[PDB]
Amino acid sequence: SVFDIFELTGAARKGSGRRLVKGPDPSSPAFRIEDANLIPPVPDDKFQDLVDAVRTEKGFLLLASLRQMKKTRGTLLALERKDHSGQVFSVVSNGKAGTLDLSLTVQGKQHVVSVEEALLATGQWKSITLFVQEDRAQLYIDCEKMENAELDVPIQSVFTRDLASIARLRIAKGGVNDNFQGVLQNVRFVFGTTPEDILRNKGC
Amino acid sequence: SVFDIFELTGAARKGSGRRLVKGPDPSSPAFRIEDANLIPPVPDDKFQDLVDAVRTEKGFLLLASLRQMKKTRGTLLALERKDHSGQVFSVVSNGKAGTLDLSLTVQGKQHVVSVEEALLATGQWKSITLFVQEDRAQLYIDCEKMENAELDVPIQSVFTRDLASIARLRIAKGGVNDNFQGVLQNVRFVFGTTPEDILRNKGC
Repeated sequence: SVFDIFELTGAARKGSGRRLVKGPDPSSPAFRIEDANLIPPVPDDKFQDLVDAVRTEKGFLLLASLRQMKKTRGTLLALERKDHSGQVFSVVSNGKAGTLDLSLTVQGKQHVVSVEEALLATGQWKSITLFVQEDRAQLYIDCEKMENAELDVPIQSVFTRDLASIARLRIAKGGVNDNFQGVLQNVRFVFGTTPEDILRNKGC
Repeated sequence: SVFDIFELTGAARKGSGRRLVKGPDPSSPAFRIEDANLIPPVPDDKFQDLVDAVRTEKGFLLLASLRQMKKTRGTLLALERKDHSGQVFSVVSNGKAGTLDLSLTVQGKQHVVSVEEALLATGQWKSITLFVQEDRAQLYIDCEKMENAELDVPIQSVFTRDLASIARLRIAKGGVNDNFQGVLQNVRFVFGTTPEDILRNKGC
């Protein structure tokens, strides 16, 4: 029902890619990224559960609290091929374009869509609620007007049955100079819940 | 019933005397001390509650997980006079003597007792359970033989009705070069519970 990515990676391990810091959630640890390459990937079996949940729902709700350096491109999370030939999926807070970029690669074909009006790199804590279902993307920043975008392919087409055997979930690690610069907290995949239910318990 | 000192001080505040790190308790934050002087004292009202609990019980059970530099003297916690003329109470892991020193000052008269056979400064995580009642002190390190010591005065005689108005609870801050050097976690005063109940749920 709820997959906190940092928890899964076991992210809290002494000084391996990040510094444990303060977050807007007094009850959870926040990580200031230092070397995303060192933050361990989500374990295969623990990733396999996410895959199935996504496949059951034909989508997911992703929540995240972030504090990102201005005008930078930071990968929130990505699915990288075990062979290292690239990524099959990624979510990037693009501070250069003022967007949240969603990339999906379906056997060679990579498709990228930008959710416009998404300034998440304003050096302060921001919280996002991204709802994805089939080929539809809905984004809510804090308590603001929702932004929408269409995927050229259904999200589940990326989350194949065997995905965990050929790819792994990484957090804060990008492709071309896209590692996340800043602080991340409660990056979680929530299932069996629509976006309204969530914003309903943030001042709105 | 339970007073976690770091929580009370609001100890978790961005980089004010300590670095948030890993502890043997996966569910709680551990603090590596950097400048105890900057770790805020326990708020008066929140301290007033501790005082009354101690006064009701005529003692307390103190628990603590610590990782202390070898052969150093580190104050785990202390009650310092608001006027700055000294301490009225202190608990010191004395790595030089291999003891846990308990100091109590009752109007000028300072009394110090050492709980012998207490090597807590062996550079590794150690956990302590100190039970104090009236003038009796009992210490249990991890799951080891208990050590005992007698106080020249009842513990409640230090915890007067008005103590919170003339003194404040500090953590990791000592008197004569006694700041704690290392990492501290779950330093808590537990009430309405005897020591056995505690060790009963650590492998012993």
